[PDB]
Amino acid sequence: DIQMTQSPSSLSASVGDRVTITCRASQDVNTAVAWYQQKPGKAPKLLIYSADFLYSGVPSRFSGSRSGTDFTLTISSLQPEDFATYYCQQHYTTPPTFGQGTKVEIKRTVAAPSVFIFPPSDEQLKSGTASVVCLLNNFYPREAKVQWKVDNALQSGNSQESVTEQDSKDSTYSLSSTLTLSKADYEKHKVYACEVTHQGLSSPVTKSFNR
Amino acid sequence: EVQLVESGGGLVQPGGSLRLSCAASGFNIDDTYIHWVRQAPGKGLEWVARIYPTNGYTRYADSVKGRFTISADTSKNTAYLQMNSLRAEDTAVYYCSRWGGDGFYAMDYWGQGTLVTVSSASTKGPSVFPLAPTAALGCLVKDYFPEPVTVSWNSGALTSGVHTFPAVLQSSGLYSLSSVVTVPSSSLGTQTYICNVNHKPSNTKVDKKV
Amino acid sequence: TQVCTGTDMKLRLPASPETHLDMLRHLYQGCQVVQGNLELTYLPTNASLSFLQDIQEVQGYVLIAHNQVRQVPLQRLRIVRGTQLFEDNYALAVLDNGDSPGGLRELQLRSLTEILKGGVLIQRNPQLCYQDTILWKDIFHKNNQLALTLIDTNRSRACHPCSPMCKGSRCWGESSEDCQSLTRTVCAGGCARCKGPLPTDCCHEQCAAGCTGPKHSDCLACLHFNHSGICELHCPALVTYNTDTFESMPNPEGRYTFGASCVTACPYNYLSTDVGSCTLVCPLHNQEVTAEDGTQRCEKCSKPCARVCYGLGMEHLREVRAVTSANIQEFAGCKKIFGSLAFLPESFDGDPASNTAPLQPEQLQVFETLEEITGYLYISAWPDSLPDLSVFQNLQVIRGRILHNGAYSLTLQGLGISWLGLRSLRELGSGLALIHHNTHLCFVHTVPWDQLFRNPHQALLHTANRPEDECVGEGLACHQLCARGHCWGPGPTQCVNCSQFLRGQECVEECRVLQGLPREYVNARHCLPCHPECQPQNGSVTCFGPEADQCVACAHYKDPPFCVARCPSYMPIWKFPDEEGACQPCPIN
Ligand SMILES: *[C@@H]1O[C@H](CO)[C@@H](O)[C@H](O)[C@H]1NC(C)=O
Repeated sequence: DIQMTQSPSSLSASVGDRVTITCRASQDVNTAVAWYQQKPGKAPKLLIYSADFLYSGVPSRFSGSRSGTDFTLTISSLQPEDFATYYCQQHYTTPPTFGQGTKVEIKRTVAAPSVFIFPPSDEQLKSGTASVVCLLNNFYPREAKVQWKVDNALQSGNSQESVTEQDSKDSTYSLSSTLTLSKADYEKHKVYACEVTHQGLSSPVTKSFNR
Repeated sequence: EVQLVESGGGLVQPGGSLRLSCAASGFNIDDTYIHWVRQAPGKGLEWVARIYPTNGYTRYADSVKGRFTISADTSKNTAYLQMNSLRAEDTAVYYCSRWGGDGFYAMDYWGQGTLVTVSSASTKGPSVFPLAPTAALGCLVKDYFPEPVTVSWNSGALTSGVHTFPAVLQSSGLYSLSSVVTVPSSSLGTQTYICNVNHKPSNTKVDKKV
Repeated sequence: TQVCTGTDMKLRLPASPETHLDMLRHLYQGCQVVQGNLELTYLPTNASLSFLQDIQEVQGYVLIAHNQVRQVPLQRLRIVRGTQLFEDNYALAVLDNGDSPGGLRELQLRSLTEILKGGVLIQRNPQLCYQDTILWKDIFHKNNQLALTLIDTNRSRACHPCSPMCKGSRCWGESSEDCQSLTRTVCAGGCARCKGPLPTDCCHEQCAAGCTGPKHSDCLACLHFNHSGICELHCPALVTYNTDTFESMPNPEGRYTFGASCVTACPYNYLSTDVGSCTLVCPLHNQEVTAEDGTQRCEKCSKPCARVCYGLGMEHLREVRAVTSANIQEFAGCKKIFGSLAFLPESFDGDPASNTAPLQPEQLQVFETLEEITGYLYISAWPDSLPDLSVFQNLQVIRGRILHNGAYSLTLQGLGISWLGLRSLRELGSGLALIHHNTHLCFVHTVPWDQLFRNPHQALLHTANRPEDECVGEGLACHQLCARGHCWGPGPTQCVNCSQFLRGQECVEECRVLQGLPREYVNARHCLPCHPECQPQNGSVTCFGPEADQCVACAHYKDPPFCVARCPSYMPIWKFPDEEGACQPCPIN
């Protein structure tokens, strides 16, 4: 049983930059090495077979090289569509074994999010639950901090966030934060504020509605 | 044109059985080997099993030996993964892939995966709510199990500027995501905007207007 | 044991008179309910028939004929149902028992108080007494009382009177307990059966033969079904319907019909039905299905039923006496035969009218795919050129749902074979095995017949084969490697179990793991060949499995992961050998 140890487990490089992914075999695996690309929720796709041969249909900015037990995938001109997890594989012995993968994220210019807030819909409010929703749209970088203040009162652990995976053409993110209260707790107050700090807004941005 | 389509995944109780099927098309499985590769949520690829349908010879990974069995029907041009004695750790997207040919032992073609979910909990359909309104609007799909749900906009005619969010599991044990789209605000009131939510684990469909 | 099948030889002579009586003993010992015909024939004067003590019910008919024995002990037989009838007329037939002189003296059927269908035929019994005396009409069921009654009273001896105990002078013998008990002509009102002349003596409607009380739990016999002590008109259904929605739901109290009984599960070797019955053949729009455990059910064909191979006594072969050159083709390709196979002398004499040659020994190879026979296997002729029964090497089960003469699932007689060779046969589902008068047949003692049988009413009856002392003396014993000394013939391909290893079907001491060519690996005690591209190893194993990627080292080149003879020469592939032996792709596109 031969192991493939991949490094690094994640990297952040800019558009047009030269990216090197390394994968080391535990023994001699000769040239029986393949590199696959996988985008989220999608089947992996063959990029390189037999260590340094480019599979047909794949852009020529993808190369593979070999140095003993060291196998190197190179992307010579990183494009936004190259956001993916990349996997190495040995098929010198049975069983074939994959590497742990390398997540590639594109680093781009700062982008300010567009903030939107939606109040709970009548339909849902008659069912005893109320979910306020906040949305940051098309921002970079990753990290923002949203907090809720009902009537300028901070909240804790009544709220969840979900972040989309990086957009394949402009390299930004979108974020959702949805606060959950029940009918009663929701009726008790008037103004609902969802507010976030991000590296692209000089001032932390306030969006809120009055019930 | 080479193609592989898996089917048979879904929800199963711990200890229970399940059998996935890989329908190959555009090629004969007798000419090459067929693999099952799986991926737990947020994790890497794990090779699981291989078969040579010419003679039915099989090979398995340690993590599944004695429980999973791979087989092939060459007349139906299909392969099968029979998973017995399932555990919560087996929860994963199961992929079926082939080797390219006689002297080509990289996995060139893959099906797009069927997700197997191992959990004692039971199926419940979504509640769909509207997120009412350059403007933004959407749908909040709320409290379902298990995954997946697929959301489209205007039966697929509207795609640009849509964000369907990764589902979040809440403390109740149910999931809920949100699907959004940005439009030019000259267009609301003139144009229908209708989200198509599909949760086939419960055979639930909702077209919810905003 | 309480239930046993009967026989179906009628008045035909036993082919093995030396083993006829132990056949009857094995059949009826401990049996209380005969689910068929009770046929007692050709029994000598000194025959010990104690094994009939416990018979209470006969579902078919009783045939007692051509005996010299002076008494058959059936004092406990209470009811004859007559679902079948001798000569299509008689539930009881006593014939030609005679000629101190031999022959039946008394019937002594002192519990026989019900014949549901059929009449009584008593003829040519010179020593028989008191049969003219029974009021047969009390015994017949009300719906069977114009049943024929042909009773010969000619005798060769005088009879003592009935016991003074019998006040109607009606008796089954001269003893005081041989008086006939009347159960129907005596009854108050219009009851079918009673225990006495008062109406409190009357028997429940569901009783046959009589009662010890008025409840449906005091019957001496059930007119329809014995539901755990309660006589009832039908068994509880397997499904009940929700009174509001009429959806099916499984009835926890449901039972299967089995003869005149309601039972929780069909007994071994019977088929369950959706209709809730236990049968030996499926309904017509149905197919057999076998479960994890070995259970077999008759479930309705969801679509047109696929073709099946039928044996003799079944469908288009229903009237066919024997396998011949005219019908051998009928068995081409069959794994499972629904019916039986009989090889008679006429099997090997052709029909010159149609210029049909006799059945040739090569044609019998048609049976080499045969794995199951639902009926019986009867062989009374076999080509002298054939050492054994090896065209049946792959026969696994003879179920015996149909038995020759109603008794034997496996019969071999008058053959020239020298051993059996049924190396795969591991179950006789029911019936007896009769092997007799095969002069050269050895390797009968060497078969573990008890592991083939499934119920204790089964045994091997064997006589006039080759004496085992000569078999031993000529060195015709099991191979050294046959475990527990069990085998079907000479040599190392005839063991029932293998003490060391198996290569193909030959037992061997070791596989070629370290020494020998082609080198092998072992899987589940089987020698299996390494891929030919594995380089054999001196001092170590050569491979771990059958495939070219399980070699310890390659004999020529390696196209990773596979040992290959040459580098190959959807993508069109062109490869060349590395200096270390590995195949690389060519760089020319
Ligand atoms: C009914 O069945 C029981 C056992 O199942 C048996 O002992 C009893 O004798 C039967 N009753 C009759 C009248 O045969």
